[PDB]
This record gives sequence, structure tokens and C-alpha cells, in this order.
Amino acid sequence: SAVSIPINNAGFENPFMDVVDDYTIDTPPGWTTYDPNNLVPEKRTTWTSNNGVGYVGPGTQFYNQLAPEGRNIGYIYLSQNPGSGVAGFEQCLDATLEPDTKYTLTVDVGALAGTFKGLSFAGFPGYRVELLAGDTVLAADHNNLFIKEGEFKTSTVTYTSTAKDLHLGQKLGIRLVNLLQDKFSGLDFDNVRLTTEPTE
Amino acid sequence: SAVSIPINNAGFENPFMDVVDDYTIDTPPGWTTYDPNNLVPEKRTTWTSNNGVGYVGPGTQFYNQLAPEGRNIGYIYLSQNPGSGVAGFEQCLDATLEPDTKYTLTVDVGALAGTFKGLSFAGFPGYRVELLAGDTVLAADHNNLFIKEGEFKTSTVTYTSTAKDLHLGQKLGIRLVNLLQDKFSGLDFDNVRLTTEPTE
Ligand SMILES: NC(=[NH2+])NCCC[C@@H]1NC(=O)[C@H]2CCCN2C1=O
Ligand SMILES: NC(=[NH2+])NCCC[C@@H]1NC(=O)[C@H]2CCCN2C1=O
Ligand SMILES: [Ca+2]
Ligand SMILES: [Ca+2]
Repeated sequence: SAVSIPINNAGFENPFMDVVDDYTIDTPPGWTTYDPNNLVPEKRTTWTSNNGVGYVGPGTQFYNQLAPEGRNIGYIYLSQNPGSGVAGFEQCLDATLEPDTKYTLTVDVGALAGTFKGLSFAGFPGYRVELLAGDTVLAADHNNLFIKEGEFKTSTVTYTSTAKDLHLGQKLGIRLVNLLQDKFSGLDFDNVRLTTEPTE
Repeated sequence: SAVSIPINNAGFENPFMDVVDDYTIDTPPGWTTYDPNNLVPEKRTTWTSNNGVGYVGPGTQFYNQLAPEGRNIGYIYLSQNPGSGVAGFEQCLDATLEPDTKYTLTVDVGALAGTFKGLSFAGFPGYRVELLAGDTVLAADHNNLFIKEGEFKTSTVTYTSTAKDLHLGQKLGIRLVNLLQDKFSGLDFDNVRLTTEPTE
């Protein structure tokens, strides 16, 4: 009975990656970089704040599972110290907020395990998954799931509109946010899904 | 196995109210007014932004149930227009963040039903329930439950610490927030509970 709203590059499968544990450092297509505190440079480099896709496939050295979906995850890595701000992915949809409708936003959240060239992947920065109408956060899961090194869990965000919602007709949106509340301050997302169902 | 952390005036039962549907307009004891955008006047009046307790007992004209707990609920009413900011209740606890511990914060959220002297109680401003360590929001439920006129639902907020959490030893805190994202822009809370359990 719930209808899916299509999401562009919903599984971070674009771009295609050939080598397990390789990654990009440029915003994945379908998404924009959400960067209210100007943490992410326009000219991207490894080992500085960035986002992109990572190939989590057979033989990965940094996870205890494959990607939740397909080959790739999407990641946001912030090198600034905890407390410096929040950043992540945003996607504004063509779909608009409808009255007497329940929205269900689901996304898998994970993080690296282990260490790399002296940088520990122990610890987690906190995540927030947001459903938007216009620039309003209708509903969000601020860090309620415990995200273990190298593993993913599914976040569920729900919003129910009324017949007189202030935000009716505004574009729906999704944000996937690195809260930078601790280190290691990289975070992964995959398999974004959004459904709509009329209320009874 | 989960241990309760005591909360002062956890059910907004203080002060005691004699008459059903009567209310106070002063901060309930045990709590402070969270008011980052300076919406709430120090000199309180009815029909302006305020908070207090309300007696939701037999014969109430504005609910479809009694208070979730005891006689009273705690409310936050904001008369400013949607988008003006957020405000609510805060309580900072003596308890501090411990390592390898799961925290479970539960609170009932509700709102008035009907109308009063020309002001409609239709609509809802959005809620957020926050668990803090120091000034950090560890975990929050931003408006995931649909809160029907005159009824309450239970919000659950969870956080799991690590052995190296940045915020270990900082005071735990609770915020109960009116998001002022729509009107009618009054919101109720009751029956605040916080438990701790060691992780396996
Ligand atoms: N292949 C993956 N699953 N993820 C790639 C993560 C890349 C991300 N950005 C970087 O520049 C590297 C530097 C070291 C840690 N990194 C990160 O955490
Ligand atoms: N008795 C209750 N359950 N709630 C009392 C709510 C009081 C709160 N504050 C006020 O000043 C009144 C003005 C009209 C609407 N009010 C509100 O919503
Ligand atoms: Ca994927
Ligand atoms: Ca009570």
C-alpha cells in the first residue's frame, strides 16, 4: 500500500568502482554537499573533509559485511575537530508534501572499522537522517542507533502531514548528516528509500 | 536489568492543581525554560509564550484521555509565528555519561484538542526530545510520532556510549522542545523516564 518515491543515485552506486576499498572524493551525482559551517573544500583532496562513494565488496579490509545494497556506500569524512559543525549529503526531490500522508524515510548507516596508515577508525561522530519540506526538517533520527565499527543498521524516519500542514506543496528533501560529535569522524550511508501512504 | 535515573518533577505533578483544565504559566520546579531564541518573557502572562503545568483530569474539555501519568502534564505554548525558533523545558541531571552504557529516554508527547475563545487547537508545532551530555545532543527524536489532537504517544530516545566517548563524565540532560514549525503551537509532555544498562 505504501508507494515508493524515486530517489536519484539512491544507493551511491554511481560512480562505478573497479577495486574493493577504492573511493571517490567528489560529491556523488544525484546529491549535493550539505555544508552549513563551510567545512568541505571545493577543491577536494584525500585526508581532508570530503564525501564520495566507496566500494564495499568481497575482501574489504574495513567492514564486517558487504555494502547494504549493491557495490558502494556513500561516505562523509570530516577532518575538523568535534564540535566544528555538521555536514553531509542533501537531495531535494520533485515530489511535494501532500496532505493526510505518512512518509517513511529509511537509510542504512555504518562506518569504517580498523585503522589506516596511523589513523584509527575507532569511534563514531554521530548521524542524523532528516526528511525536509522546503527548508523545514519535518522529522529526523538524531543518532538513536548504535553504529558498530564495520557494520550497518537501518534508520527509520517518519512524518505524518495534516490537511492544513503549513508546508503542503513544498518540495520534499533528504539530508544524511555527519554530526562531528566525536572521532573517528567518518560516516557511511546506503540504500535510501522514501515511501508515501494515505492516512486512514 | 535497566536502572532508572531519578528525574526531578518527572511527571509535572508539581505544582498541585485543584480544578480540571486549570494551568500555571511559570516554569515548573525541577525544570528550566530552554529559550535559545528569546521567545518567552521573564514576566509571564496568559495568551503569550509560556510554559507550566495543566491538570488533565476527569471532565477535561480539551483531551480524549487523562494525563499519561498522575494529574498533570507540562506544556510549552509559543505565540510567535512558525519559524521564529524553538523553546521548551531543560533539566540537567547530577548523573554523568558512563562508558559502554545504553541510555533509554522515554516521554509522552501530546497536545490540546478543540478551540478556546476563538483560538483553534487544530494543528501541531512539532516536538523534539533530546538526551544531552554537557551541551551536546547525544540522541534526539525530532518529530517522528504523529501527535493527534487531545491524545498522547510515547517517544523513545536511545544513545549507546563507547569506552572512549568524548563526553564521558559530563552531566546528562533532557530537553523537551516545541519546534514551532506550525500552529496551533502548544505542545504537552508527561512521564519523563531515563534508564541505564551496561552493554553486553
Ligand atoms: N572505501 C570506503 N568505504 N570509504 C572511503 C572513505 C574515504 C574518507 N576520506 C578520506 O580522505 C580518507 C582519508 C583517511 C580516512 N578517509 C575517509 O574516511
Ligand atoms: N490545561 C492545559 N492542559 N494546558 C494549558 C495550556 C496553556 C497555554 N498557555 C496559554 O497562555 C493559553 C492561552 C490560550 C492557549 N494557551 C495554552 O496553550
Ligand atoms: Ca549501495
Ligand atoms: Ca503527570
